[PDB]
Amino acid sequence: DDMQDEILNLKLIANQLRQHVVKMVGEANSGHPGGSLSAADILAVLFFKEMRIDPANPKWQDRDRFVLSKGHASPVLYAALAERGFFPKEWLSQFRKINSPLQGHPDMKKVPGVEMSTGSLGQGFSTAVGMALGLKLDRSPARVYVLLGDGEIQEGIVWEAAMAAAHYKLNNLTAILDYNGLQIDGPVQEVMNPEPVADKWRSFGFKVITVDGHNIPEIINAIDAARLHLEGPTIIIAKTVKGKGVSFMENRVEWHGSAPKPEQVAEALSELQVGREKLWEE
Amino acid sequence: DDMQDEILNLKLIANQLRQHVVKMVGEANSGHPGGSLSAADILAVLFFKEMRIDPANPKWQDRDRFVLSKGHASPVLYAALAERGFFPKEWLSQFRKINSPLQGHPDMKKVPGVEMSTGSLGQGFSTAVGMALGLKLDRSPARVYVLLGDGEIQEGIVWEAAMAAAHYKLNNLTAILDYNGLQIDGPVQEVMNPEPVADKWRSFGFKVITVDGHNIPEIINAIDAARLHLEGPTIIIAKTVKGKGVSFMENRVEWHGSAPKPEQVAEALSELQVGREKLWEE
Amino acid sequence: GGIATREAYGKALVELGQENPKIVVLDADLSKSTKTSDFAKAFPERFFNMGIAEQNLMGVAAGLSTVGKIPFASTFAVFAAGRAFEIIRNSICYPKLNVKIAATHAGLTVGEDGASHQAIEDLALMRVLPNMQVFVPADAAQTRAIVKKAAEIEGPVYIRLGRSGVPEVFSPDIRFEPGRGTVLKEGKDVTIVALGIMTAKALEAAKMLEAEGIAARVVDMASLKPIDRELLVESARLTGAVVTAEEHSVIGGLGSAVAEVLSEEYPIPVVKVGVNDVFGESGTPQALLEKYGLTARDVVAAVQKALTLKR
Amino acid sequence: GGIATREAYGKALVELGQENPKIVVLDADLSKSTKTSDFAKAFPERFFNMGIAEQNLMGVAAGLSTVGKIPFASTFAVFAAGRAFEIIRNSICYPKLNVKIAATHAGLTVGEDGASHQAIEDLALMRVLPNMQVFVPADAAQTRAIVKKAAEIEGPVYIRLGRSGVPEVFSPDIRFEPGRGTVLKEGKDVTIVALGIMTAKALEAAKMLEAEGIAARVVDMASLKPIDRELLVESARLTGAVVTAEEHSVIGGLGSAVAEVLSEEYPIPVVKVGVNDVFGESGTPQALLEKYGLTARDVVAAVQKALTLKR
Ligand SMILES: CC1=C(CCOP(=O)(O)OP(=O)(O)O)SCN1Cc1cnc(C)nc1N
Ligand SMILES: CC1=C(CCOP(=O)(O)OP(=O)(O)O)SCN1Cc1cnc(C)nc1N
Ligand SMILES: [Ca+2]
Ligand SMILES: [Ca+2]
Ligand SMILES: [Ca+2]
Ligand SMILES: [Ca+2]
Ligand SMILES: [Cl-]
Ligand SMILES: [Cl-]
Ligand SMILES: [Cl-]
Ligand SMILES: [Cl-]
Repeated sequence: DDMQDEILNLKLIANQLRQHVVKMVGEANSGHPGGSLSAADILAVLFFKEMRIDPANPKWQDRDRFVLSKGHASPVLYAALAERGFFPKEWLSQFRKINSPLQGHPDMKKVPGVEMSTGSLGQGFSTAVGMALGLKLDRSPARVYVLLGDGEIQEGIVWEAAMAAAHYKLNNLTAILDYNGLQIDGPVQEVMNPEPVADKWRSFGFKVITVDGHNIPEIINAIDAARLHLEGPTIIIAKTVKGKGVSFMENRVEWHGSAPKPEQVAEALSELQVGREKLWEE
Repeated sequence: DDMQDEILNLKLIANQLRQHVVKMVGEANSGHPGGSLSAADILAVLFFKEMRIDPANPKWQDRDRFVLSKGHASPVLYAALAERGFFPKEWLSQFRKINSPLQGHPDMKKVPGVEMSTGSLGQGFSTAVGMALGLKLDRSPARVYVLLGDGEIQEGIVWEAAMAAAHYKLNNLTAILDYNGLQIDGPVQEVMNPEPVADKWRSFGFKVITVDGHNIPEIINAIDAARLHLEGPTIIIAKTVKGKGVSFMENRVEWHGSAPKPEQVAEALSELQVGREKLWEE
Repeated sequence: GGIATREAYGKALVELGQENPKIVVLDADLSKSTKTSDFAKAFPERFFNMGIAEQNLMGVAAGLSTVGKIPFASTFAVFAAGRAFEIIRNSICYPKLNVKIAATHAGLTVGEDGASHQAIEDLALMRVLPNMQVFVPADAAQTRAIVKKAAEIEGPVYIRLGRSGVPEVFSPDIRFEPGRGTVLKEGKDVTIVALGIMTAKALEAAKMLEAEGIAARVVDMASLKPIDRELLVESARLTGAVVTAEEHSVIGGLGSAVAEVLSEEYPIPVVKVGVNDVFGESGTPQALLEKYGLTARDVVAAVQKALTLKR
Repeated sequence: GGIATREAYGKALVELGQENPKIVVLDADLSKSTKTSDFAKAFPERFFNMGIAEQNLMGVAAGLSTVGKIPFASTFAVFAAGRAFEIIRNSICYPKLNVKIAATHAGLTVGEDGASHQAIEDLALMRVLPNMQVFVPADAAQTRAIVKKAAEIEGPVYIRLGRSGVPEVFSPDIRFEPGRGTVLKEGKDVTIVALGIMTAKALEAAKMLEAEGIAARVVDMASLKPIDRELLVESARLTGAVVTAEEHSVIGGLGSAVAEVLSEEYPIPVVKVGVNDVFGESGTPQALLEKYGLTARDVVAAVQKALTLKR
């Protein structure tokens, strides 16, 4: 089975992205493990199966584009781009250091494969709408993929951008929501409840597909359904576990923006390596 | 009986507000007749039946509040406040003139009865949510009424404010949408389509009531239904005619922000006076 | 009397659209008023109304610039510079993207819409942004030159425009160079540095001053960022006293920019004509300029004050 | 080695909540980081998280101020001053409403979050607003005094705060007076005017200068608006040269405010130490201050330049 082997390989790549996230945040003493780990299966599917991209031609005009609108999750994007060959893996060890290209939030002028400088929440999504608008005008076959946080959708610019994407019929824009239920000050339902989230996106003119964001076949199937929907954009609402893959980080508000100490990096890598050895058994 | 006489008196007051709007915009050579005339029946019901206010005590702590979020419709608000006795009717003849209290957009520090300085679209609605939040904390019986434009709801701050009003369960906030279908550059469906508007407000946690915004009994009944709904805020979506009451202004994009010339003031007042004489026949 | 800078802008956009396939134009339900309507009629395929949504206007412009378009984004200055400030900061200026912001209805000459619409802060906001260039045309001829130059140069540009007709200052041959100001009149006694509507008023003030035996140099500084440091120092050395004149707060705009340069290089009096750290109000443009001290006679009074401080 | 100004702010808010039932506090999902969390725990019924929605944060604060509350609204300076700029302008400053904005994580000392989060423009934005007062504490003691004074003032106030621990400068008895600066050291040769983290560095620079026979006056100007014009002119008369030092762009902040005053009242050299019209980058706070020239040694270098320019 090449399809079954394809899925196993994507699970192994997702595990590698998680190991990079834990190590690079530990070494930096700074960064955002929870919302990086929640998105690792989504970025494995995008960067290693679904996106048309070439690290030997990073300015290819018809390339698919990924925008990390929740830019604090830069570790998982940098892990994906390093594993795809956009820049040396050695860069990951200088994350958040002075003079390093790997800034705490992505800088499109310093990192090959970064399509927008993000880090101010809501702004990446608005720029993704502009990219999709221009590519639609240029008859490009390109698709624009954009990852949002579920705290991030409290920003007014997200709803402006959604209204505009529906009005301009941007069926070349696929939004993905990292639906992990947590933000800095607590659960999103306690801080500023955005529910009913699927009803809001449908009322703004998006097709909505709900998936388990840790189920690689469901993510693949949702991206195929988005491609076939021509009336306008689609959002994939991906139910995820913040800190997915590390027992002591899973569903924990406090692992949003805290760096693990060396003993916690060792514990997290041991869990992920036990997970990886079990995949090599398949 | 007294109910049918009450309705006739509100239709006569609405006609008087429309006559003030046409005359004061003509005299100023500046202002916004279309979106003032669309709202005249709503402000007749609020200022002459439903709101608890006292022109002798404009800072009464438990007064109802009206916020004109679509602040360019200042002529209809000033007409209502003058007819309610908040300031001399003579002020209306100096609308938009230097050194005069009646500013082009409402100024809460210059005009008795104005609850917020508005004019930047979306901002009045956000301040209205803050007023309702503070009045709820103090268990005031006050209601906060706020009038929005249907172009205005393209602003992101409107959706932030809506999300917050639902989260804080502000049943003391009654929003009203002047649903006239037009904005500056054309119909709202052509410029930046906000449809489906009622679905958007329901998905943001508001009770929605749809009315004919020129039917005074429907407006009264909708306000009573909002008052009885204690679980959260209500928006009354009031379908209106931009320029209502003046034949050559009705449903015309170009009467958004243009002052009538003296011949057009005379024609508009003749139509409104013929309309008024017909009401005195009932 | 000449056409409004917004009218010259709308015509220059059509000229750019005819000769440059990469130009696209965006508005926020003010196309009728900003005069992007001329481009919207000529090239509807490259015109995008974003509705009343200034944050998304600037984010969508940023994204279009990454797909090889040169976007001009328009609305009134209070909304362009202020409502979208942090989108301009973090999605346009930080990544140095090729977006042109052409904001109309700046200053008090907005008139009867009053204080909420009268931008008196926009130059302070745009001048503090790294990688932003800030250009303030005096008249129709200089507006056309600035709009064409903005389309040629790489990176973020803010063009400040106005509502009402303004007098001719520059000839049809005007050449605009970022970082270069223009001496419009020579004089030994004082230098008046002006931009926007104030340049024509500075020339009228210099005629009034000549009648009482005062010879004023007049400098146009449409290029507010990068400013012409060398011309400011030359003027300070020749005349020993400066008046600045701007339809903007005296805080953070032209007066601030000139005080910063001369206090570092050649300290002299800099007397600032501008809005005195207040909001505006509703009135006719001319009544507002009179009340808020933005007339040729106010520039004359500022020159008399500056001459009392001159060494 | 003192506590961070954000930590002093969080404790002062709890003190205000105990003293005054009208105090309410708002945040935008950064309560853990701004230290509004102390008040949120003590007074949950008077604490309102608005989620990640800074425009609505400031509009809701404006509305609360009209229902007999004294709101303190917090988020990081880039988002408070910039994302919500035009709401602060048109819903708070124009109507002169009683809202206090306490914005944390200003300057380069934010560190590893990098350029998008390092506010280098916020003082330019808040200084240009009519009716806004702008206060920049040096340390924990001055933070507590400024927060308590802001609650007593009627009208808009911006308090600029930081992420990292900063050295003690003021005693716990400090009295804060809007429009008054403080002479922390006397000297005849030059005046160093500083605020925020730079006040302690100005005192370190003055010790280095004393060792090479240069006597620097050191002035703290936490009151940026209204600025102490009289103390600036006194300093110009005594010393003939000023260096300004700020964790902010050299455009539109302290250096600009001092140049504006002295160019109209007593023109002398004003040499500006600050961020040189660039964005920041990710790094440790100390590595960033060194790279971007915000050290005591950079203030010494600026003083040497100012001495070559003075009469
Ligand atoms: C509140 C805040 C965060 C929680 C996000 O929460 P989220 O979207 O739910 O992301 P998650 O997938 O759970 O990690 S991060 C950074 N930040 C500060 C922040 C605040 N405002 C703006 C405009 N940009 C920011 N950068
Ligand atoms: C576009 C625009 C208008 C159309 C309103 O259209 P609307 O809400 O549909 O109002 P209506 O009931 O039909 O008159 S007015 C003023 N203006 C400029 C305008 C733009 N942006 C901001 C923040 N505030 C403004 N003031
Ligand atoms: Ca470590
Ligand atoms: Ca989340
Ligand atoms: Ca008239
Ligand atoms: Ca409308
Ligand atoms: Cl895994
Ligand atoms: Cl009628
Ligand atoms: Cl010329
Ligand atoms: Cl002290």
